[PDB]
Amino acid sequence: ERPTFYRQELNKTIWEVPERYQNLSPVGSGAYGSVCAAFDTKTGLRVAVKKLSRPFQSIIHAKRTYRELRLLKHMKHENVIGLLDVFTPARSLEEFNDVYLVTHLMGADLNNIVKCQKLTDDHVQFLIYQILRGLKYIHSADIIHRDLKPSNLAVNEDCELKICDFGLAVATRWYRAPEIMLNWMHYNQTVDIWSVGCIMAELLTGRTLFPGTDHIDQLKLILRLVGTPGAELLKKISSESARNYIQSLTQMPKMNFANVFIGANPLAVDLLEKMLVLDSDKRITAAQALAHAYFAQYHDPDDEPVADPYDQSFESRDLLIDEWKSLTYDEVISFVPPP
Ligand SMILES: CCCCCCCCO[C@@H]1O[C@H](CO)[C@@H](O)[C@H](O)[C@H]1O
Repeated sequence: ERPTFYRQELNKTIWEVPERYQNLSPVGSGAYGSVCAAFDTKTGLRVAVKKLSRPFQSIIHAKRTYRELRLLKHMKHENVIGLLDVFTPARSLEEFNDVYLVTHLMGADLNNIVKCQKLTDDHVQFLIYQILRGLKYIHSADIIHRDLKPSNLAVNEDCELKICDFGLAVATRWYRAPEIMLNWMHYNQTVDIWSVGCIMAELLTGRTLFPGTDHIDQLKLILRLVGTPGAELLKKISSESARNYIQSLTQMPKMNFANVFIGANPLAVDLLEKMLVLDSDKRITAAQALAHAYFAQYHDPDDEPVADPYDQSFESRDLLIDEWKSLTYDEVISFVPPP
């Protein structure tokens, strides 16, 4: 039943992994934990193996460990990072102290693609299509990503793409929706559509759309493009101080995006106009965007699947270290690899 493990001292720690994984080599350390590239001798795939850092050091670490494992076990979609394997060298709950995750090693991210390469329109369509397809799936599980940016988009050779998080793929601020920088505290899923808009603009032009030096500059750059809030939007702002400030602003009109994205496909410009709207209620959804004529060559309504509902009820629970550890052990033990 149980595999044979082998011991190895790497970044600065012991790696104990099943002997099916060969030729470990470090590719990234820090707040994620710690990650090695490896060859999965069973499947002939290159994989990434992540050893979680200090997984059960405190209540908060332990709950984070649980959260990450639960999320990754749920995602079963071609355009979202998934779990190939999860294991521990421990034989029982009493000795359970280390957790390793195994995912595909896609060989790069969209940062590396963006300015080593000037993208054709067909290839922009393909990249954004795959983002939106993965996002439809994530949103259907009632999950919001909140941090979509090029370094969270893994890409291989053929520019097949997966949405990532937890380090498994310069400034994050550049892709954030305005309402996050205003500390809104209720978010629509379409915060993620704003970020897609920013990413798409950049694939088209080869430049960051809103390269703010800080959150205030970032907002200034955004308003110059989309204009200052209209009355219809102002009706939905409950914060007195935010209304006051916005009202102090000298009004500016929406720019016509055709004048900004010069020479882009007219359909891409249209789609951009529908993503980069200040009012989150009026942004196109991932589902609706898939059907936009810009993606006519890739869209198939019968092959854009949705997710099973994801039980987030644990986020509201306050438990002990050993309880979060036990729940995590349960999830390791119940793991079933994909085909
Ligand atoms: C500088 C002005 C920035 C205004 C940002 C406007 C965000 C508008 O989007 C708002 O998002 C909220 C939360 O997702 C929703 O509850 C509101 O109904 C919606 O209007």
